Amino acid sequence: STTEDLAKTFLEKFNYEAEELSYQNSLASWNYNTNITDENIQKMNIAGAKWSAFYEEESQHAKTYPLEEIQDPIIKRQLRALQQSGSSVLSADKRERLNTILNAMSTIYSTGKACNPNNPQECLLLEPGLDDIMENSKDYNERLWAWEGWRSEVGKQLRPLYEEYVALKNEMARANNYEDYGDYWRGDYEEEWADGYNYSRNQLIEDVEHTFTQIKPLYEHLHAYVRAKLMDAYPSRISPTGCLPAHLLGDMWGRFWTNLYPLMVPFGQKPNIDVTDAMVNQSWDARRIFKEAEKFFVSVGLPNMTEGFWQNSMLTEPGDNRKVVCHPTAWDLGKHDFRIKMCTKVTMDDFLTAHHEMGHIQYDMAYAAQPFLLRNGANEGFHEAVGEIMSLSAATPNHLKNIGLLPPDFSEDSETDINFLLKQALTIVGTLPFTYMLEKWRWMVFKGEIPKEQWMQKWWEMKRDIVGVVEPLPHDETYCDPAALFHVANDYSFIRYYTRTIYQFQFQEALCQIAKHEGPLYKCDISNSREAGQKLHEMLSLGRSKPWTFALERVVGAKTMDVRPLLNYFEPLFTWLKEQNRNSFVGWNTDWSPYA
Amino acid sequence: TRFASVYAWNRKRISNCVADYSTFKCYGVSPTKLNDLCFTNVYADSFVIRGDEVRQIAPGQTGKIADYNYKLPDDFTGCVIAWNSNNLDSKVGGNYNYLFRLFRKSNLKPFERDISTEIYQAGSTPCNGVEGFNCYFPLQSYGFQPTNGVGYQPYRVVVLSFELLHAPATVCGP
Amino acid sequence: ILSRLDPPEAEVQIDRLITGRLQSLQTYVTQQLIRAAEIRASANLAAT
Repeated sequence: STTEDLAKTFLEKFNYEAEELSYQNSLASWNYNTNITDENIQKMNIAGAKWSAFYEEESQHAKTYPLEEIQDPIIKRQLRALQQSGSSVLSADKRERLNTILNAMSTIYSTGKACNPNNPQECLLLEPGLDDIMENSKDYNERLWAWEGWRSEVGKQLRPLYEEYVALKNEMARANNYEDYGDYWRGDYEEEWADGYNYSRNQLIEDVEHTFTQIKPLYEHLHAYVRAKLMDAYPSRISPTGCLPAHLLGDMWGRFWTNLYPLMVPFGQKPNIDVTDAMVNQSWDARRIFKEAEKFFVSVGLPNMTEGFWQNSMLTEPGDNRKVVCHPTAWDLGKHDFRIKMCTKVTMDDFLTAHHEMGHIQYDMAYAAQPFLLRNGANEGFHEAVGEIMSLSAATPNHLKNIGLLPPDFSEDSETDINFLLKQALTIVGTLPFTYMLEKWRWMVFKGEIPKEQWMQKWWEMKRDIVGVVEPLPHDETYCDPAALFHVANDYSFIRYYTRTIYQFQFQEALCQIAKHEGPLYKCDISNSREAGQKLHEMLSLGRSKPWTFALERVVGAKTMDVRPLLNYFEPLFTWLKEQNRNSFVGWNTDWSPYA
Repeated sequence: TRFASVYAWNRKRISNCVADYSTFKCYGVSPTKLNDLCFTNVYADSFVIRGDEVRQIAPGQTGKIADYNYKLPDDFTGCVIAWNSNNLDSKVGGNYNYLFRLFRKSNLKPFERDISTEIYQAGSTPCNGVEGFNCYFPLQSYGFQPTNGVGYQPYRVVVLSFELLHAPATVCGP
Repeated sequence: ILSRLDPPEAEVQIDRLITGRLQSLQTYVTQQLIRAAEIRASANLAAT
């Protein structure tokens, strides 16, 4: 009758059919990773063909609900999500164009590559050696020509049938399957309600600016000291306002100073309390990491891998005819017994992910174990950084010293103080900016404001200026490489990390000293705090009537992200920082430059 | 292996013959003695069923089962053997053979039979042989993959009473 | 009673029993007592 009653008989059968059928799909995938066939491709052959069909015809066959007379959140959102359709949104010819788009390089995007013509001798696999260079790479012309190389070859290997998919869907994207590129998303963060319930639009962004615009000196001398190291290894020229390429240290990443870590190990003379050496002093291992590290990290009682699963599980990367990787894989079924399986290498980070990957599931259940389609989350920026964020949140140094790792060496004596203390500071800080502007482009990219027409001159000049920031040769718009992003292909946005990280600092803060722990203000606590558990059930997370404020937070924590106990942590930073990073200057004056 | 259903509750009349004939749980009438209780003549409510709903096998229930197939009366009292049947009825091919009804048309009391098996519409559709647009069938199948946990997995479901009956019993000593 | 149903409601059953016999046997003796008053007045008149 109502949306609940019609969708409820629908879901008593539809949990069954969708859950069960994608479930057969998952079991078939597992039977595949047992043994490889085409039968195994859509079954993993019949089931993936059946399942892609199944969802699109589920659209086609239950696409029958309106929206207009709704004054309530769950009904509204549920019904918009229901009316969201597959294989059936718009008219005939353009959607046939669309389906061939989607499936056709949904295949060819994996199938596409090529070779090199330079020296007529060979063109074969390239992975391992450059990955060893990734792990130990500090070299000069390597940096330059490697970025040039790889972000020059990706182009026309993406462009043919992603030309069809992303590019042709991209002119329609200039009419993007919605309206387009500006305000029709500049009109959505104000949630569909009025006067008392729904969100604001500017507080988080303004405090982000207030944070970064003077966090910049942390860039200054943190990157100054790892600049002394990076330019005693890296290219050729020292002044304050320079210019570097990045990409192949052997391959992409080269991200953090915590990534440049291995020259700069945690504890020098005495062995670090470091899981390998210190937990082999504490008699702990790898097959033992699975079992004996249920014990050794999660002595609190990791969920059992199910018994027959333990028997059948050839757990590591098989290396036999089976070509699988236990890069974290999860299984979950439900069906009135609460069952969860996961591939997890339980470290102490993994402690935190055991705890709040059950917690990340708790989020998921909050949008995946409520009544079937009343299973709705908090916000859009809340889906996988939910695992990453409150892993980093659940970091609890002296709680796990009650478990036994960190000694109280948080001291101040110049050189090794610099190393130890600013290295934990190094991690806790990190950096914002081009992620910032790209995500801003996405939000400001849903109604239509982007110029198109006067192609060669406008696009050339626009292109030069917009790229601007150095790469040895441009990786860029007019010579169209750039739109290869995995975060657009599989949709893993990064502002997710941001909003949950705000949540992180506050709620973490009251998580590891205030439920009444031993020590400082960083240190947050929940020790013997069933009471914390209920006040998590209690004062942030229920909805948007009185909000995200109301059913976990205003006891577990509060709203914004801050650095205040981290400022007791980080005042040495800002002072040392000011004092010597004069060899790095604000913006660019183009006259002085290390890397130029 | 197969059982007469909740509607087919069978007179396996397990009584009236000379008495020459697995974790325990306890709710009801005085358990801790054997001979005096009254087992008189038995129509058997017994089938392999889900195990999750043992809390709904209890006084005063509300849910899918209680609303549309069966609820248990508020005077359900008994101490029985709550024990699983995993190794027996945790299949591997996928088992839909066990049939559970989805909706019930009349508020009924326990202990009788209803076999309405006409092509049963649950909605406004005059279902003229074409399913869809709110078309249904009376009985619905289960589905049992190689891994069904204790919820849908059947216990050997002794979640019963030693119900109080009418006639002379058949259990005694010397 | 004591074999099957305990005295949470056998204590109220003995309570209602003792109070119902309070009225009914206090009234056994009470109408028998007003009867004794009548019969005693009758005996006094008879002796006179």
